[PDB]
Amino acid sequence: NLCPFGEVFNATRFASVYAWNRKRISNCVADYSVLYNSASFSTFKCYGVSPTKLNDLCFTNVYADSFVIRGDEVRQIAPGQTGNIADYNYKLPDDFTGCVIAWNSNNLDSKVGGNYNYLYRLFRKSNLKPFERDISTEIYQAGSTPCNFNCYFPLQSYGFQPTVGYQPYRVVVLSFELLHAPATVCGPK
Amino acid sequence: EVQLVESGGGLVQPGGSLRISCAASGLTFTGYWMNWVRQAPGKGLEWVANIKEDGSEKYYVDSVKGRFTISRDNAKNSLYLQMNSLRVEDTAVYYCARLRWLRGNFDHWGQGTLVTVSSASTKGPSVFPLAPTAALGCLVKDYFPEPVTVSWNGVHTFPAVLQSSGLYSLSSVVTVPSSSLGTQTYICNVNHKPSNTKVDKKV
Amino acid sequence: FMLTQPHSVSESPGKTVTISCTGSNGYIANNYVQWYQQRPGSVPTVVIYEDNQRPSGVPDRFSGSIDSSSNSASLIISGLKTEDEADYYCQSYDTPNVVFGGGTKLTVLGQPKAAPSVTLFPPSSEELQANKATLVCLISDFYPGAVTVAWKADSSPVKAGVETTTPSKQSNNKYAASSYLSLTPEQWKSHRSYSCQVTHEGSTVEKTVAPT
Repeated sequence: NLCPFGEVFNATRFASVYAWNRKRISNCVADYSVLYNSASFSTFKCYGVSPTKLNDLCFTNVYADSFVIRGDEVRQIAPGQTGNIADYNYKLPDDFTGCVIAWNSNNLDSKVGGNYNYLYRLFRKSNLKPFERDISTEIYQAGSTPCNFNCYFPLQSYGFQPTVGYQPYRVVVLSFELLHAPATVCGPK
Repeated sequence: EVQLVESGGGLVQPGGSLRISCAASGLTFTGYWMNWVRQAPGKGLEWVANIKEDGSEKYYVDSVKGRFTISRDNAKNSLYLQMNSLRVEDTAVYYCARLRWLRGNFDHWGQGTLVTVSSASTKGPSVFPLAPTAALGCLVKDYFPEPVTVSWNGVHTFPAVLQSSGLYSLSSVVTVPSSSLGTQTYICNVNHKPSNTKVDKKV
Repeated sequence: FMLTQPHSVSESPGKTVTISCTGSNGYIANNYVQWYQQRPGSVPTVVIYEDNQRPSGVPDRFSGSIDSSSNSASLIISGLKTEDEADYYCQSYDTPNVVFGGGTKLTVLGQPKAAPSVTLFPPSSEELQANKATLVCLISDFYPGAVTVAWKADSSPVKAGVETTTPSKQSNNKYAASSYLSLTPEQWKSHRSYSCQVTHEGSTVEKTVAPT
């Protein structure tokens, strides 16, 4: 059997970076070399593991998390980064084991008026713990006076237009999970 | 061990075409991305093009676009680069290299071929004996373009100088004990592949 | 997207050097960064791949680091040796093109006092019959690589027909260069002798040859 990675990368609508979707990958085999070899991706970096050895390895599960961000925001999907997406949207652990893959989505996700359906969180009382997801839509109180002065809605929009640093970039995070349980996703052996 | 052997460098006129190949031995050349990356004299590395393992997609740098076509034969374990509409700026030693994975290192490289692009006169060297611990060697005069190989089957061959006429000249010296001059015979082998010149001279 | 490197960097033997590869118009840590050494007149070989992984058989002194904050990938050589003196290149890959740095010329200080080795050859017998004469002054094994070559005929300066090579780095880290003087056979045989004079770190080294 093959890991249905196609379901992830070639899906029609990706999540918004605040409600980032997660798919679990199990009981399958993946040609990881199909992924990295493609010039399609404007980013391919893995942390905690060399991609070539991915094919030699077994993992208890693999998690595919996908969302859309701005190109010049990509630098953040990486351990130890800071920023809106790093702090208020998607947080990778300091010690990561996975791969971060990104491509420009302007042809699909930019509209002429701006595509306002891709959203992000701009304010939060505190930062995300790694792999935490916050869809809370309650008013953010930025002022001493209770909103019940400096009161804001946490979620902004990207409003994507064919302007690349502000262009839509779809992102996939593959985290490689090892448990004391039988590995069910392995490379080609 | 694995050697990557290229051929086909030489002199071409502006607007002319040249074709160069890299042939593999000791590695499976099939499953990898193949690339051409050039380096002009006294200059730095510049990636020129690359090609997918199965030939599906080919990518080139902007300044060669439309002018170069990169191709491969997996059966011969060979990589190819057709250079058309050549310009002076293209003058460079052209290396072939294989990247281990698409964003990784170049684990294997070729020895390099030089393409020179300019006016005419693939003019050959005139090889003269430079006669005598003592030193003896050969003078490689008035040639064009590079490269020249000098052999003797402590040898120090020197880089050439490009004269005011526009042609290179090269010298080469080896040192040997004074006692062995009478007994041993010393001959230098000069090859200027552009001029189909191969000369052996006694000293 | 582009990469900038320091033009030159120097540090003493036994110390540690960092050679930076900082990104313009993009993010360097978006994709892996690879490092390539090129010794004079030799093919590039890998020294660091995948930002910080080290190939087998490459000296243990080579390390790598990445700094997304300063937009730079770094090449580190612990406990330097004189044999590390070579040009170093970083590369990375944007979605459609492989991209290389300008290149870094690494120097290992404190290894000088190498005077120039001169061997001087008179015009060949074959060359004279061809109505030409070229005197060949070959200079090798000197450090630092800065020299001025002047020719004399009868201890009177020569102002014509002199072509001198830019000093070039050898394998043994010294420098080699060649100077050729073009003469008509009459100018050669008429004069007493010709001399080749090399001044290096304030010392003049000269050889004199004579028509026999």
